[PDB]
Amino acid sequence: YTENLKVIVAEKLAGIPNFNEDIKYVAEYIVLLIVNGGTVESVVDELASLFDSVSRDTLANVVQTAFFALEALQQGESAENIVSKIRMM
Repeated sequence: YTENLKVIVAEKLAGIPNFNEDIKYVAEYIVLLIVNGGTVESVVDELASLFDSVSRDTLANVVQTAFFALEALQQGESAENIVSKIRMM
C-alpha cells in the first residue's frame, strides 16, 4: 500500500490552496513517517518542523486523511475510489 498512499497524499496536497512545497517530496516524507510507526501528533510535529509555509491545522488534516486512507486501503477499499473522494472535496 505504500505506492498508492504516496499518490493519495499527493492528491490531498494538490487540493490545498497556496500550497507551495514540493508535493512529491512532502508525500514521500509523510509516508515514510507513517509507515514507520509515527503517531498522528508525531507526524504533524515533524512536518511542522520542516515546512513553515503550511499551517499545523492544514498539516493535521493531511495527516488524518493519510492514516485514514491507509486503513481504508487495508480493508480493501480501492485507491481509485479514495482518490475520487479526495478530488471531489
